[PDB]
Amino acid sequence: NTVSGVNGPLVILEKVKFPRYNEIVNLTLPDGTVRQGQVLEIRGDRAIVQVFEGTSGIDVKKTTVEFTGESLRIPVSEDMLGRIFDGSGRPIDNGPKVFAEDYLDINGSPINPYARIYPEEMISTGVSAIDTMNSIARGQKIPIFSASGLPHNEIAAQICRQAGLVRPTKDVHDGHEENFSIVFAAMGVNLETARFFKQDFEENGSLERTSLFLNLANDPTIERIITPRLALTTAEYLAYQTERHVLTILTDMSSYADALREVSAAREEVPGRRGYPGYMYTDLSTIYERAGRVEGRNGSITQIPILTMPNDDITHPIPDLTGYITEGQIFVDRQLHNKGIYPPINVLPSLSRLMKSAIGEGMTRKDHGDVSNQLYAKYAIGKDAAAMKAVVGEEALSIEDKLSLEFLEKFEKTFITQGAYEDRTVFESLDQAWSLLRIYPKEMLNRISPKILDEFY
Amino acid sequence: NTVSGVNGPLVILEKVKFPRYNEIVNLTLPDGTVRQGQVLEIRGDRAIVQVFEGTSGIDVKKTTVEFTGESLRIPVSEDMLGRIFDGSGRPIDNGPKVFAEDYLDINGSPINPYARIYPEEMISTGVSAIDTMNSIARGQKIPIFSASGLPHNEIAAQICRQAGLVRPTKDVHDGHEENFSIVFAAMGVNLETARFFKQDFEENGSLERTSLFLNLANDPTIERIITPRLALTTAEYLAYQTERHVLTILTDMSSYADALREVSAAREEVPGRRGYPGYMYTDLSTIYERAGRVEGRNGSITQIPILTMPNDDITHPIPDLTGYITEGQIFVDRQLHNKGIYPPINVLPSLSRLMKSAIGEGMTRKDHGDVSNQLYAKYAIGKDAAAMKAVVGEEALSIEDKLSLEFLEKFEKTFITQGAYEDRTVFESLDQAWSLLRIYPKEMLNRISPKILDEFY
Amino acid sequence: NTVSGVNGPLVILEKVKFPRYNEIVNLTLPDGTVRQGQVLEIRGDRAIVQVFEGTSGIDVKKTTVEFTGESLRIPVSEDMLGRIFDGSGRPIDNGPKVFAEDYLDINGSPINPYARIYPEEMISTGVSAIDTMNSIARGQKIPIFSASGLPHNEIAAQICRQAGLVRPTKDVHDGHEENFSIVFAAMGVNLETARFFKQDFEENGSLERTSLFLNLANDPTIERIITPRLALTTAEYLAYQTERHVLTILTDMSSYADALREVSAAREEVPGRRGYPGYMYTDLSTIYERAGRVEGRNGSITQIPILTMPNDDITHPIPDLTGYITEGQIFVDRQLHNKGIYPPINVLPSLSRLMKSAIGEGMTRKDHGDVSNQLYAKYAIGKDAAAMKAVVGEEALSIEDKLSLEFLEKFEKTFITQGAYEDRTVFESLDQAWSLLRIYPKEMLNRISPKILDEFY
Amino acid sequence: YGAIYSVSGPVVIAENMIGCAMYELVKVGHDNLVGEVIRIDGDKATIQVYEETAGLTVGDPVLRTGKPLSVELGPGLMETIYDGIQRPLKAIKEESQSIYIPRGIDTPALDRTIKWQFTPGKFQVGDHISGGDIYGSVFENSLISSHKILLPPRSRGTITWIAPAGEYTLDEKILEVEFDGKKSDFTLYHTWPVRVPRPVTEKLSADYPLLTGQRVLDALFPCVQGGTTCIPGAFGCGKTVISQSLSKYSNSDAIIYVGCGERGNEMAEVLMEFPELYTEMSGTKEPIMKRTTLVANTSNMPVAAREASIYTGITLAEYFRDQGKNVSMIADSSSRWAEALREISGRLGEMPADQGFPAYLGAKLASFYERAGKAVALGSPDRTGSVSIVAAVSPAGGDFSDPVTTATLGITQVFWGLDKKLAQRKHFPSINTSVSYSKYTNVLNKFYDSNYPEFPVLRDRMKEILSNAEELEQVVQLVGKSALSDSDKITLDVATLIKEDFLQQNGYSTYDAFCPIWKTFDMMRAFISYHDEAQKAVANGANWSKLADSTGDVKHAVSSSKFFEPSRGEKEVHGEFEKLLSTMQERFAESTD
Amino acid sequence: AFIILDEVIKVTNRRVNAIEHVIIPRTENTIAYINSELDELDREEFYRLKK
Repeated sequence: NTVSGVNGPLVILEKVKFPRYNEIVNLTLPDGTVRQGQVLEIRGDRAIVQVFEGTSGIDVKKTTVEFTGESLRIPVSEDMLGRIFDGSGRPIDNGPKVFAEDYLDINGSPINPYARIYPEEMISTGVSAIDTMNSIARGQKIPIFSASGLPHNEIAAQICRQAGLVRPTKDVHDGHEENFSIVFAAMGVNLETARFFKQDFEENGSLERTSLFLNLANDPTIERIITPRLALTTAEYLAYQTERHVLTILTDMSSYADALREVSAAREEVPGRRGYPGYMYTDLSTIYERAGRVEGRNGSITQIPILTMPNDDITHPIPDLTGYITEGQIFVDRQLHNKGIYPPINVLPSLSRLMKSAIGEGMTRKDHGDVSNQLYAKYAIGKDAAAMKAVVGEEALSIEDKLSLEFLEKFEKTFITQGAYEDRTVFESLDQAWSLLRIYPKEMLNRISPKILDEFY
Repeated sequence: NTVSGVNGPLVILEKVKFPRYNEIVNLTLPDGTVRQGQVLEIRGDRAIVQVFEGTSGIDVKKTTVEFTGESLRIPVSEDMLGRIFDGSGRPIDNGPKVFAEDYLDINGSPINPYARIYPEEMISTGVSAIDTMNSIARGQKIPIFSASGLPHNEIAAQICRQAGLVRPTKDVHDGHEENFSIVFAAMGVNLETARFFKQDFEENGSLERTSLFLNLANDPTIERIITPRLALTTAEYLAYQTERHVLTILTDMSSYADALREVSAAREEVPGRRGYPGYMYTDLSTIYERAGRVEGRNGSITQIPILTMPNDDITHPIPDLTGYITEGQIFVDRQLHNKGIYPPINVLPSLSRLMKSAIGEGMTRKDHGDVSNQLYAKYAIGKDAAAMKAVVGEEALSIEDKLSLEFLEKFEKTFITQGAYEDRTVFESLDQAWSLLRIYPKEMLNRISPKILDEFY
Repeated sequence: NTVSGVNGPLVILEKVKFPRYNEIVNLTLPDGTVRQGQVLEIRGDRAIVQVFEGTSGIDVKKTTVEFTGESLRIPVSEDMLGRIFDGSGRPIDNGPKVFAEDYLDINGSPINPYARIYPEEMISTGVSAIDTMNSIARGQKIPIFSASGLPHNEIAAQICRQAGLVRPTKDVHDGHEENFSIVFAAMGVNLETARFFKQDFEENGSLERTSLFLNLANDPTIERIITPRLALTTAEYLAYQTERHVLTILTDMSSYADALREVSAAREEVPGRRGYPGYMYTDLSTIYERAGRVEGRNGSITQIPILTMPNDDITHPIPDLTGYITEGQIFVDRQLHNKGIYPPINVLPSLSRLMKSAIGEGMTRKDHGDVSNQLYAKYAIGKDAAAMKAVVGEEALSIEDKLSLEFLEKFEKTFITQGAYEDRTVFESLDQAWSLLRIYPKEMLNRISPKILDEFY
Repeated sequence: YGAIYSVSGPVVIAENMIGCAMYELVKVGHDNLVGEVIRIDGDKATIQVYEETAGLTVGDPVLRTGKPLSVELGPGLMETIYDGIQRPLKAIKEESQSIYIPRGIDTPALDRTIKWQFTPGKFQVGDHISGGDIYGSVFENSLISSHKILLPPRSRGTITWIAPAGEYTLDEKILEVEFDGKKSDFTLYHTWPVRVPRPVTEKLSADYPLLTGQRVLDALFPCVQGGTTCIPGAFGCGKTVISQSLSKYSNSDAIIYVGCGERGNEMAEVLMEFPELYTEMSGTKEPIMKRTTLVANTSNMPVAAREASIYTGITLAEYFRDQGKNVSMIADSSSRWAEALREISGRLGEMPADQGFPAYLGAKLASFYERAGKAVALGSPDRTGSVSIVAAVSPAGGDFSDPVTTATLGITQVFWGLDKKLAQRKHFPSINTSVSYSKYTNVLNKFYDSNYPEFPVLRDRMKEILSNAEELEQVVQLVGKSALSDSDKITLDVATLIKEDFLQQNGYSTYDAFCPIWKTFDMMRAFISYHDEAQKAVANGANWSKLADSTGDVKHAVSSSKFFEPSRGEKEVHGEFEKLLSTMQERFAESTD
Repeated sequence: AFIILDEVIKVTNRRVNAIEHVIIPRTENTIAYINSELDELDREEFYRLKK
């Protein structure tokens, strides 16, 4: 029909009642430009659409509507790596075209087949603090919690690039037997960021390794929400049909959450805690549910979402929600970054509750998990002692505390300090970790089972 | 009188003008069960009812309604006592109707003479910590402020138990010369705790003297608020017609308060501060209305409400509005509880203003208000002396602060710490208080007349 | 036609579209009471009027309307000086009105000619503590930030009365030659407070030089928000047309902000933090647009608003936004009031943004900047010295602290403490500065050029 | 005429109402209940109903009375306890057997059956009269005739007939005015609408005090009649005690006691206290109660009444001000009144923008308060009247930076503090110097200088001690002191004394809270003198411990001098204090050497 | 005196550290977190009344 009105990202159509929910419609501007949207609400003889593309210039009887008569599905192909796409279901970059062999829905249940069997295969990042203290699995979800003084993009790229070199070393070990694929999606970040990422992937290896979805900040909030959904379709097909392990790097996850926030402000929808939607739980879930092993059980989708915290607080709604849902927490610290530690990952609150699922034992040691717990415990004591060193001085602290202050310093500067291309095998990391444990005496290492301490020291 | 719609438990009826405010309706369901409901609002060509038994079975054209023709009134008996009753009455709790002697309006429309007559003589609760510090007088409302993380239930139980054990000690004192009756109205309390209340009355042998109305937290919200209103009407019958001293315990005011919030989310009336009604105060005041001394001095109703602070602050709505109406407050203590004390209240936030003028003589002394004041002063300082020790050390502490520290402990574990079957005379309380208070010279004590302090030092 | 209804001070009249925006309409009641209103909003087939006169006792069927045909404008003359008016410009001097030479728009002003040549020349108030530490330039917006533990109003009479008597003392320095007028607006004033200002200006011989507008805390809000608007216009007519410096004193800004909160929800709009409008700013800015030097470059509208916070609350929107537009603020101390130093203003948290460029010449010295530095730094060390003394003793106090200890009491008792009719320009302030400073040696006075110092120590 | 469309709470909607005013008294229902149409939106009138609802049906007739809600001002107001629109409680108590007026039952504001003694004025047949003039008097009160029968404000004309002395009723006619034909018959009582303020000839300067009798009040800043005063409360800081004590000391000719939405036991208490308690000068017969008119509302009464309570009280205060009587308006607590506006805001279906309190709150809180003050009496005979409002204020948002407290501090001129934590240690009122201010100080202190006290000097010094003491106390806590300068200990020590003698008072021990304004001057005089000797002694040499110990005997006596009140003579400056002064100097010498 | 000064300095060095490191960030975190929750209750109400 024709546009009735427009109030923000919501468009009021006066139409007829034949449309179905999320059925595509195309808005024909008087310029003769077509932009796409999907109906968010349908009522009798009228619709509310949210348009992906644009949010202004929308007329009345000079404008027209046309129905596509297909509710939105993403055209998925398995020849997607190396190929350049834009976050809009097609490239607007003029990159190699998407093609379709299935079109798969982004609602969060197309044909979805996931974990009835939990991850047991270890996948390494080449970084000790990640791998040893928390571990990463063939379905693991780990949030990178970052800040406005940390460089989020440099760490994001760091984890991805080094996990591509380690992952074939692990294929030979028989941790794997199937392909590796990267799906990189950037949604609504700066130009400066976008360019940087592509440059990073090229240096380490190639861009044949990865598939790229690029979405620009100048493009709307409505576009931004569809951008990860496009990533999900890509990854699920690859795992399902061609038994490939898929690694998704989703940047920026915070970018996506602010978008949700905008479609409740310029909607009449009342928001929940701290101005973030009440139905914010469901929006976030959609990304995280579509993870784990994929049917055949040689395919998988593994997630590393990248969150930048704006206030850097742990009372902000985004970091909290994400944490309950995700299988691990990786906290990256501004204070380490300042001191000259790269990567500057603080493990004080990094925790996995699904620690068993995260570790490996058939392509990693059984001792891996036992040592990690002890290390974490001994790091924590070393932090309690650090605060006490400032207050009390060395004028009353105990013999035991002194060992813990030394351990803390040796631990930051050796374990967490690694070259920009220097990759550590998980077995070598144990040897490093054992050096860290070795200064404490056999009565301070009392919590650990006697069997392990007498065996390996 | 057919249903237009149902939104929530609230039902929109079409009917034509007839019903008066709070006129009962009978809901005829097509399953062959009649359920009762109250008109909350009467309007032009519709009335809106909220149903007391469930909300199930409401249809549009398969339901019919017929009018009771009668505004809500309580069927009252004085043989109601010695028996278990319920808001609507159930046969499975042995009490399917009171078998009325009189129908009295629950709004005290026949007559309601209260609050132009001043409180009479002191009454024993058997707890030293209440009785000295706060004056509980017949024909007064003094509330118990309670808190979460603490069994508030246990405090209510101690009051029920000690009620009727005090009354022969008083009969000799000349504090009593008329019957004692307990009216227990339970609403929204846990099911397990309801059963503990029932056992306490039987054990003491005070089952005879009490009537129970029990409203669960699965019984509808409008029904829930009406149950305490029923029990107070019953108290007015006994107090005024047959000259009983009534002690009515109304637990738990938090469940009443919650109910207020959930209703009016579908009327024209629309909640106040933080989603709690602005007219929450009006509700409260209807409960406080039927309490007080009675004209011509036939009997009294005394009321001890139990409030649970849900956030553990008294700056929250439930303590805040209630506290302005009430003549003082007795607020519990979180800290004592952890230690293990029972009853665990504290005296610093507890004050009754009308203490000096209210009380009798011949089992409560003249020195009663004097000694309370002194006991609080030494305790304020003791609490603070702990705080200065934490930060700096023994640096701002002195001979005066060091005494006060000793005071805070001896008082906490001797005065406040008692049994839950211990009956303590107001004469006993004062004797013990003076013994404790010997810790400072007569010249350091000037919060008391020098006349009084020599007699009783 | 008739009045359709009333809801609050909002009057809904059923009329076509006949009044233009801001057109005064006369509601004619037949009971000897004529009332005037302004259409606040005009909508289709209805208009919303808020009445200047009353708020209740309006008929909804016996009222008739007449259109004045004149949108709100202020009759401005200059024989207004030496006369007391109310909040709508009607005289409370009694006797015939003054009328106009112009009707000028109050809404934002019909020509707005305000500064793009920043403030030069010094304005004195008559108090050394304000002048030297917190210098005010012609057309510079420096308010007095006050609190409720002080009589904010008294301190305000004092600045007004003593201002423009400074201008003759300046004529002798030959810094001024132009006629000074003063505009006074009292908003939400008590009768007793109101009379206090009138009687004070009358003593000084400043009453002839000022016009006073009183809006009482009992008159409509709409009338009260208009009160500063009328005052800003009088000041502007005198600045522009007759090339005069006019100082306008706007007390109390909280009354005006409160009034806006009452009209926020009167309106069909939604407020911001803590219930205070998010478009509070827009309103405040209207005041501020009239503020500054007028084009002609020897006339100005200088503005001192007084804002009272409840207990120095900076959680409140009002000091945080108002403080942004303005260029510094003058903070008053309760601690000095309590000691009995009056005026009790403290010059250390107080600021003048541009202070070396907020003075002129021939009516200041160039030594002004150097002394502001010296005065400030020694008063701060003295504040530290008081606290120090108490811990260390006097038997262990430092020799520099002793000079600082004395400095603290003399700066307060000479510079800050002064009479209710004392007057000060920058030269007078400056002589008193050197006598406080004289006590410090030259080698402790090093923020000052060696030139100045050898002449004035 | 009108028809009830809906009953929603205690608030009633009625259709078919037009040409009505916005304060019209309306009769709602078939029981003829009192109600008031605040607003009308089209044909629908929202009515605040000042009786209960438990059986109001739709389709019942609503009849407008054709006039505003007004109050009746005249004879027999004294010695009666009223609700918030005025109904005589006593008549109801025997007859209905109730205290909260039930539906089906109504009574008019004053009694009809009581005859009064009428005495003629100064005016005679032919004389022009206008508003606030004295047309006669009725002898009421203990000590003076308090009821001046005044012609209502804004009414004028000529009196054709002044009736002679005798006894007459107050529904009976005794005056006729001619102005546009016969204007009307007048009775003893005359009518005025409560939502409308009374006019006055003019406002006047406050310079006359009121004897509050509270030592701490009289000491720290002036006590003012014509006043505007706030005292913070919080419900559990001795606040009720100091209010009833205050009603008994007040030395004003009339006192109007206003229950906003109180405890209900207290509305019993003030009633019982008044006929059997003696005033400060001591009245003749039923001292306090004869002088008192009582508006008593508990929380349990209708919120429509609680809303009205404060208005009834101020119109009574204002009538009396115009009579040329000095009046005390004692109101407790405004926050409960504010809570009443809030109860109505949610029920009508308004938009609050002040933490669940109405947007309208600020204009109503202010408008009401401006009616108090000292003023020149309305009318030709010329008299002086005053209304001093002593108002308690309390939290209501739970904060202290909640709207209720923000609006009240701005409009008030006088604030004397109170702290809850110190109050618990028992030292109420436990005044906070920092939140306290007075604007009245200068004119009031000039007045007191004329009256004999050297007050102003002490006052600054009382404040100065308490201020430095405060600061010193944070420094003892924070650093955790290892020493003090010998002077600072004196400051702290002299402040402790101030706490006992003034701040620690109990309003039911009248030996421990009563002093006339001069007695107060002498006690403070003694303290300020002690500080003055003590500062000099350290300066001339002597240790603090030497200063404290050698001063000794006189230090005990001044501490213990708070247990006294005039009872050694009708004299306000005693030998008790004059003797101490010379002995104190004698003590000083000892300390020094 | 010298031995007495040495004993006192140690108590004094401990306090200067103690205030900065512990107290000041504990006050900051508590005030800001409560401020943020308190304003939220107030804002949502306005939105619900408006809706």
